[PDB]
Amino acid sequence: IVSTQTKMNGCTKARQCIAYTRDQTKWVFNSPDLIRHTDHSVQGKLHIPFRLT
Amino acid sequence: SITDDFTLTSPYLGFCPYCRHSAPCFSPIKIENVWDESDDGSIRIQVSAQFGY
Amino acid sequence: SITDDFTLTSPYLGFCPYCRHSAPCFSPIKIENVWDESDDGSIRIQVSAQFGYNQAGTADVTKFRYMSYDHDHDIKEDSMEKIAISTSGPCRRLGHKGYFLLAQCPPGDSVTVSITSGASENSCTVEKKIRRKFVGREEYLFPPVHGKLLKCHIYDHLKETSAGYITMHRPGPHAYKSYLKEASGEVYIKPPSGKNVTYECKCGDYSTGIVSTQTKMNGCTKARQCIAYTRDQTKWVFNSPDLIRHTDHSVQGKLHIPFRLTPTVCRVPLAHTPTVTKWFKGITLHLTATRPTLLTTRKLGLRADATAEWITGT
Amino acid sequence: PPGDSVTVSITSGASENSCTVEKKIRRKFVGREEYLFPPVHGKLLKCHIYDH
Amino acid sequence: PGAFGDIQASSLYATDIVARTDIRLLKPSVKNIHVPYTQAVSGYEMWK
Amino acid sequence: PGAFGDIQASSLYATDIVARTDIRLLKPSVKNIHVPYTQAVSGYEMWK
Amino acid sequence: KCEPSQFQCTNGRCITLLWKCDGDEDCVDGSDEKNCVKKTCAESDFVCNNGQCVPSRWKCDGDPDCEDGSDESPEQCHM
Amino acid sequence: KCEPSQFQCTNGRCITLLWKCDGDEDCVDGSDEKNCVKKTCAESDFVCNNGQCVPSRWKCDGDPDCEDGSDESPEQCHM
Amino acid sequence: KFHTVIPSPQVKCCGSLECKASSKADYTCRVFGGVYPFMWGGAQCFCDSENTQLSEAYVEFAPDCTIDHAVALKVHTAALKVGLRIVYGNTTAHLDTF
Amino acid sequence: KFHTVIPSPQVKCCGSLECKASSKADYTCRVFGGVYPFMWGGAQCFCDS
Ligand SMILES: [Ca+2]
Ligand SMILES: [Ca+2]
Ligand SMILES: [Ca+2]
Ligand SMILES: [Ca+2]
Repeated sequence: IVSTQTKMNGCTKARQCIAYTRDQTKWVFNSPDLIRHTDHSVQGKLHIPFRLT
Repeated sequence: SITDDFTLTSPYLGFCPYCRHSAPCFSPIKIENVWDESDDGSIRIQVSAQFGY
Repeated sequence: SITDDFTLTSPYLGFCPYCRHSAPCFSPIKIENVWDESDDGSIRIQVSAQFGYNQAGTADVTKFRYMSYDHDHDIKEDSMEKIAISTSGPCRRLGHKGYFLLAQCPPGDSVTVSITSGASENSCTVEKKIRRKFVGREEYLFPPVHGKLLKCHIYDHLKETSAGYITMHRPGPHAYKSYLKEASGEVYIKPPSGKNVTYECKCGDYSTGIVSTQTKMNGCTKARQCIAYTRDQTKWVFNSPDLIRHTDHSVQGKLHIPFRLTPTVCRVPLAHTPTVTKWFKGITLHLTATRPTLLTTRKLGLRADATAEWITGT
Repeated sequence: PPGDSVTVSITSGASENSCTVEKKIRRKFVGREEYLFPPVHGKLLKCHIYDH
Repeated sequence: PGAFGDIQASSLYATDIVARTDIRLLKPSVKNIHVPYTQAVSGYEMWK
Repeated sequence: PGAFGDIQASSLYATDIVARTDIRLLKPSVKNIHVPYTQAVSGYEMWK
Repeated sequence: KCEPSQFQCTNGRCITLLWKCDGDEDCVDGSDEKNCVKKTCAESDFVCNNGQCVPSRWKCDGDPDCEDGSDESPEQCHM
Repeated sequence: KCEPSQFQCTNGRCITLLWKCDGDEDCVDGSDEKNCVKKTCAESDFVCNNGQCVPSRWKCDGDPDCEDGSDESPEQCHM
Repeated sequence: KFHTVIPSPQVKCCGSLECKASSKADYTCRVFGGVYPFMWGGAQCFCDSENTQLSEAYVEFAPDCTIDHAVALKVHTAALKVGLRIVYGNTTAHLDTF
Repeated sequence: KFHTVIPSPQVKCCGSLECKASSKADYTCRVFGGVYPFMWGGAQCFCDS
């Protein structure tokens, strides 16, 4: 984890590295277009409005 | 328990099969599910965006 | 050779079979040809107006030039934001160059090119069956996300590609009745201020001349016995069936037809693989199809009892 | 255009309303040949239209 | 006319194109300048 | 699969739901993240 | 004579009704235009004080054109 | 080799023609990118004085980005 | 698919036009006797009923025919070329024969 | 009518993933060999295949 520029070590191309931010913590839908966390446990539930009455 | 606190949740980017330019793209309004069981023609749409907040 | 000098060319007025008022009229946006051979549903539209160029003929992506109804053969320029293509609903504009437009259009029975605002608000509707086109042996509404890549031919969005040429011809005469007066029982020739007008009269005998002022004519009792046109115009025009040709109709130049049909690869659906039930000397195919899918069979012996079916449903 | 209903709307203002009734508006042609819109070349046939 | 090969050429860029598509030129009826014509359908399209 | 009763349960809110809907998971092809799948139709809809 | 589908010139040859009162002279003596009440002037057509339909270019061109001369009056176009 | 419907990188693998010339580095040596005339540079992507696409966030962040270092130039950002 | 080319009409006010011969595909030429044509601007001929119009129509190759075209061929006797993988002893030979 | 729940995909960038057994209705699991997936922001792994 870094907070400024870092030269790294022995990397010649950028495709050998990935960088992400862990600041995000707001829950998201169980969508097929997102890569899941290492802990894909149900953190909460949200209502589905407009009940069939 | 089911929560109504959307400060804990966040919208996301999906993969829409058909964007404005007639090609797939990453979109903030990806349509996940469509439900049409109403007898008066109304439909329920799920979108990666959050409305009313 | 094929030139791209649009300063040498000019737009013209066609005869659209369906103007805004649902009647034939003379239009600056007449549709000459419509081509739909693209596997992605794009069409090529030829218009009497020139798009992507300003009044002088220089390149300007935001401007289109057209022929005015004014009796001075004027060329006016307006913004391309007023150009709308529609078939049943609005179409997406993919490119423009010269007389040619490229549009992504929904299916319909007509093609409409419109000037949506301004003094020269007009429309041109020609009859053309734009249908839904798909590649391969399985129907789709739009290309899927997951599938196999197949060879398809589409219209290149780049205007620097050519699919042929169109012939440029010298402009013909254009007689205007604004040049005739018919004061009391005599006909007067009215040139448009500082311009030279050539007249032709059959008032007993054939009379012709180039004039720059009021002319009394000879023995002309009615204005229908004389015509008057201006020979100043020299900019080439398309070989259109709505203009009277010049005495010399040799090919003066050639213009490119943009948006060439190029080979590319499309994404086509892969159907649900069937369940095969095996019995004595035969199979049963439990086939799931949401949209029409092709089932082709043939025996691998002397006689191939070929079957071809379009299957929808389970 | 052809359709299955007729709608009259006030498109803005305080009295912004609408009204839809069910009526089959079909495509009408004159003579023994079908067309989308009248052609440019043809013959002249007696037809009855609504005076503007 | 109306059949496959109603238009024939030795190549695509040849100047020896031969065709028989039943082009009937009609007498103009409207005042506006017009060449009215009627033609058979494309034999290529019909064969397609 | 494809017939009435392809999904069964003792109740609507039961935790012992049983199904056989012929879910085939396909190899991803596009570069974007994708779970590609194909499935039979709803036997409930076919029976309706 | 000819059917009501055609309007007779005052010459003997009859043109169709679509060509009558259409702003275009298609009678040899003009008997298809100077009878109907289509007195409207075009968008670019100047109107005399006498009501004649004269092209806008004809206004203050230096020579009288319209019957009353309003096209060349000093009041109507300053000189 | 492989069919003309694919692009052969200078490694031994061919990817689809659409994957070439589309903004992503697909071959191990990036051959699918460093060949085209795709000089279009994104809306959020600032264009350096040397012609290179550099994201707007890097602009005068305190560290040089471009070959000429135009991002840190005091003319670009007052400091 | 053919593309119908209708050149600009030729009109002669008081005079007659002749149908000439051209080598283009399905060249149809006809002459009509009295027309009195109109463009935007009124009548284009001074002559009352002696106006002659010349209509030309030939066909060409549509611009998209470089892709959507069919080739008609006549095929004579067919010949069989086989590839073999003969294995004799512990040697494998790959050869192509007629 | 059934609702097909497709969970968020799991990717391991340099390593192997194993199918597990779950009691949900018609639980199908498959493991694919070389992916290199892309999101809005580029590649999500550092390995190549
Ligand atoms: Ca008339
Ligand atoms: Ca005057
Ligand atoms: Ca690439
Ligand atoms: Ca910087």
